[PDB]
Amino acid sequence: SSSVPSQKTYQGSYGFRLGFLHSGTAKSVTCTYSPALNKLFCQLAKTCPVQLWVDSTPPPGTRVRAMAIYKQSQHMTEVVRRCPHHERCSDSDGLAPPQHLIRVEGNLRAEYLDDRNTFRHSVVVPCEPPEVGSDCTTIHYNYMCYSSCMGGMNRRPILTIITLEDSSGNLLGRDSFEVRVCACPGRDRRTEEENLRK
Ligand SMILES: Nc1n[nH]c(C(F)(F)F)c1Br
Ligand SMILES: [Zn+2]
Repeated sequence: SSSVPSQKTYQGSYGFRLGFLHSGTAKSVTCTYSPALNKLFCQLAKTCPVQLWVDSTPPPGTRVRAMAIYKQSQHMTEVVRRCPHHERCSDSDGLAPPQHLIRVEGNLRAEYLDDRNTFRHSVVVPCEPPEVGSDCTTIHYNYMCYSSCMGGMNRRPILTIITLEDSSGNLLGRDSFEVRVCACPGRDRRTEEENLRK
């Protein structure tokens, strides 16, 4: 029942693309990224660092938006939202609406949008230059339901679409990755990578 945002990779004029830390697959890992699967595996509500890389610095007022969509064709028109349990668990920080799957952690300038026409959720933050001893800016995301949550994602895979935007919201660049929110990301990444090898 909602229009489907593009997931097509688009570096644009600034050469925009994502990067991910190399956190490994130990049983204790809270978030780990598989380049072979283009897939982030993370625990519920834990910090997911996502790097922003550009070839040239975009203008002041540039922002970065995150939105989830279902990966599969039969589900892509459905808004990705938190499940009936988690939307009612009183865990909002006062900024993120309790229905939103994706939050930004530790940024008081995060804004949360309920799109008036598509009803899709997204979270957008201003782009700032890298910290003093760093080559890239990093955003910390949290995912607020498990992939398995009944009445929400319900075991359906999702993509996160990251869009670099100007101050009006016009597209400057786009990238994306699949997400699985699960209890043991390290084990699940190993299993899915071993499966891909077979
Ligand atoms: N000075 C900068 N380096 N990288 C960025 C990014 F966030 F837009 F990617 C800026 Br703004
Ligand atoms: Zn849930």
